[PDB]
Amino acid sequence: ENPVYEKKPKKEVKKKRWNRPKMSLAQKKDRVAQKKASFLRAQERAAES
RNA sequence: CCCUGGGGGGGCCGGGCCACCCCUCCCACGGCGCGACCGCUCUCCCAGGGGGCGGGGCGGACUGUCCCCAGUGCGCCCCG
Repeated sequence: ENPVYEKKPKKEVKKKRWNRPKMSLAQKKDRVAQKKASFLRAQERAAES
């Protein structure tokens, strides 16, 4: 006698961020040289002193 | 009018113009400057080589055999 399935008013939010965005090309390119610089100080100063 | 019935020339009078020298419109095409709009972006620029569009925040998300202090994007607001 009642199959019609009314729906909730459902609005109730304006909230959005839960997972990371895809990091940019220049951000992952400068991460590489920030690793390359951090390896060479480990051999320059920490094998000489 | 000329030359010997005949021969050789000039014309007749009004109009405009592709146009002929001086003042005036519109289109097309080219060049040199100009204003404003839209689009792309960092050069002169700045702290010989060094760093760049810089400048701030509302800010946020990050990055690193760990200079934990330095470094990279993004959205907005506003100038170059």
